[PDB]
Amino acid sequence: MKFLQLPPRFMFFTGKGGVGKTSIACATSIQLANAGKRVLLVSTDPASNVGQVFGVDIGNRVTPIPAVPHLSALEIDPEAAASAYRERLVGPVRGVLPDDVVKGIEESLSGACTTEIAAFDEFTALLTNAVLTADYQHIIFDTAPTGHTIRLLQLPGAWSGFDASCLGPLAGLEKQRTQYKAAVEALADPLQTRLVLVARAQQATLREVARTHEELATIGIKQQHLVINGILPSAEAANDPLAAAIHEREQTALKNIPATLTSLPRDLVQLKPFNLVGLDALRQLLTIELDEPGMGDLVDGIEADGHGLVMLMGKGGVGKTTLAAAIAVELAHRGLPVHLTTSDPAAHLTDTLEASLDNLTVSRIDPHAETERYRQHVLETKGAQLDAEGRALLEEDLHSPCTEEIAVFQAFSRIIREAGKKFVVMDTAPTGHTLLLLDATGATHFTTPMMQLRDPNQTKVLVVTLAETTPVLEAAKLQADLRRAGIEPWAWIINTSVAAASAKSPLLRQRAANELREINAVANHHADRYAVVPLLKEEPIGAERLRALIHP
Ligand SMILES: Nc1ncnc2c1ncn2[C@@H]1O[C@H](COP(=O)(O)OP(=O)(O)O)[C@@H](O)[C@H]1O
Ligand SMILES: Nc1ncnc2c1ncn2[C@@H]1O[C@H](COP(=O)(O)OP(=O)(O)O)[C@@H](O)[C@H]1O
Ligand SMILES: [Mg+2]
Ligand SMILES: [Mg+2]
Repeated sequence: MKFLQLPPRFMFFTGKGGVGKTSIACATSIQLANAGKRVLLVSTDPASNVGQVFGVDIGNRVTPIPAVPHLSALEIDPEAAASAYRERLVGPVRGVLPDDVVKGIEESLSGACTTEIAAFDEFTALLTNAVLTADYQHIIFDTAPTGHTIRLLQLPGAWSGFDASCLGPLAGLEKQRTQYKAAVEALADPLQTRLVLVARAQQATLREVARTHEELATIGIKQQHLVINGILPSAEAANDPLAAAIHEREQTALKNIPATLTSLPRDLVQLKPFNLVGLDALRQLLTIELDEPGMGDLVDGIEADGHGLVMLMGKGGVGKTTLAAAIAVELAHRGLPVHLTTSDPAAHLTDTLEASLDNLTVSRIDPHAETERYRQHVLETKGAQLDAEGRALLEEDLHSPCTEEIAVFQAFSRIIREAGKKFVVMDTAPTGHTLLLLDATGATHFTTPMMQLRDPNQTKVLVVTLAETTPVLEAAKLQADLRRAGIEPWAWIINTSVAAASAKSPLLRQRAANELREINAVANHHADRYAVVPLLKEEPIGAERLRALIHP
């Protein structure tokens, strides 16, 4: 490949969760160990099962792998670090401060932002270490800090004083400032770091990774690489129309890549049929009738309990918008009123159908404009009082995903209120962290009361998830966060199930088996009511074809 040539000491990875960062990291580590240089693979997901593939148990203590000479493994548990932060920042105040303060501290130091800050703290601890970076020539991490975290950490300003901002986790950063300054300088220096982007060959994932690359370039990183992982071999589509459609879409995505990413060196990794579970599988990486309930049952249930909101939620690039459009169109077909408030300005799903259908309506909310408006509105509140440094720190904080989600939710609140006895399908619900924080802080923009959302009879938060390991685990994490917030997701929607589709080729068959395992797990111990949506061969961008989703 083009990204394993005379590589520097450190080597990070980053991309959408579940695109194969761990597999590529392990393969690169194995190859470098075979070359002759000592490496130190550092996994990040606690449930990665990295130790399983290598054949040895891996923990917080560095442990050599006997199978591969000159290979050392290590693990960082961001959840453990976050729990430690909460315990050592809350215990001293517990039992002496009012319950409201304790609740606020607990909420602020919890959620995705806290885990990201803890992960960067552990990364900095590994970097600029006494002998960790002096004994092992190469270190190959498995997930890199987001641009927001890097921007926050290098910014100066007192951190010993942590309304919806996410500057709480920075208060738990015990180490000296010079430590993180040196860590960030080492990370940004092209001589030491070679950040690698891994992104599936799809439009949404490519645009997301392009945005992350733009952020990282803004930070200061100069040289990067791209590794498009997930290309389906052309010959695999010899006699399967679904395989032909998949290959056509993948090739179209490759042909039209975002302009910003064109200059970067690019690589391709074929989807090897052999399942990546053993050492042999990772060595060569770089070189059925499913009968499960469809969306008909979900639509019937919603139809039975009408005058309710159907607010999807899930990590980006899992087809939330298309599913919301399909549900809204199906409900409109029955004659019941719907208000499909999608938030995808890039493409139109229900265009030209508003006038054709008597009762259907739409409201296109642009997340970028809403985020910018919220940022501007909050800059002049709590900005004048703060000194220049404080204002800069707050402005940097307000670029987090939490701010964008809060802005989107606030923009959606007015749509909710203007709709009474009428269905309202959403596009992107706020996570549990945002709901809890906005409810605790609040006790022109106005947000819907948490009372309505928590009510089982007026808020059916469906959770859309792709059918793979990591997407399922992160969706389960989101469900746990929502349950902490007090709202119970009503059902689950597994999307893009090749097994549900007609697959008659080797690679598609293996993927279908894996997704069947995931669906079984989801039905067993994640959701009491789940629906599987197949991978439609034709892209669902029309109005009459959307019914294909609801009536496979
Ligand atoms: N090039 C590839 N060929 C075949 N399978 C792959 C490839 N890349 C990733 N996978 C599959 O993806 C699954 C999960 O990938 P993972 O390493 O967890 O990505 P991430 O670390 O981003 O979640 C693995 O079980 C593996 O089989
Ligand atoms: N059930 C499905 N079958 C096939 N493709 C799908 C399905 N759902 C979504 N997609 C594809 O996924 C792409 C991106 O999904 P999108 O809905 O934009 O994600 P988000 O909800 O984060 O906006 C779309 O271009 C769409 O064609
Ligand atoms: Mg992973
Ligand atoms: Mg969307």
